[PDB]
Amino acid sequence: ETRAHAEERLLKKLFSGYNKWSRPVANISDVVLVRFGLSIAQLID
Amino acid sequence: DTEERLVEHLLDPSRYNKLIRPATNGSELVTVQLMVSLAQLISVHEREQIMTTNVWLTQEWEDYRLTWKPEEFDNMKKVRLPSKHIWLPDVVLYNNADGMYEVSFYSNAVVSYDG
Repeated sequence: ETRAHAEERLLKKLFSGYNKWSRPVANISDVVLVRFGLSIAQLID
Repeated sequence: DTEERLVEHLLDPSRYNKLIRPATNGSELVTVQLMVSLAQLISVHEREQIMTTNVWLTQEWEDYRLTWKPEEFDNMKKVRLPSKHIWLPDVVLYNNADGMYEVSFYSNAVVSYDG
């Protein structure tokens, strides 16, 4: 009933049959969207 | 979905191996077509006799154990794969200094149904 135990169960069920290189998309014709941004920490040189 | 099953069918360690290179009909040579593309000559440290270049080298080769029936898999043509898992013919400089030999990024590779 502890929170970490349920989180571990989530992490256990989530990685059951998941692959990495498989581009995750519903239909082959469908695309993905990558929102992209930068932040300048410091300008070294 | 079908892409994942395709990858699991091709990238089977029990069925596909990485350390051996493909060859048929009495160890026939596997033609490897490579060509270079110069991005920009970034510097020439003439004092140390070192030339620093940005290079895109393209490599093509035929491989037969990677084929699959394209009709069954929703008529897919090309699939992306990681480089660290499929075999690859090593191509690296000799007159290279700095100790660095291999490429930096190890990109994904395109694979067609022909092989």
